[PDB]
Amino acid sequence: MQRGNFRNQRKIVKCFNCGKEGHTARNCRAPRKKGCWKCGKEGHQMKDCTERQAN
Ligand SMILES: [Zn+2]
Ligand SMILES: [Zn+2]
Repeated sequence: MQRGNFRNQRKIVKCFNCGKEGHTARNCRAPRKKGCWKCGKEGHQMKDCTERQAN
């Protein structure tokens, strides 16, 4: 109990994805990066997203 975490005045918060203040990328609503725009899955660009295999 009372593990603690953060506690300081004049906190500085700035997102790494969109660059705006008051939040972090975990809390952000900007489009998800580092993943395909055509299927939504991680680890590739959508030109490597060739026809999908059966099951
Ligand atoms: Zn953001
Ligand atoms: Zn894809």
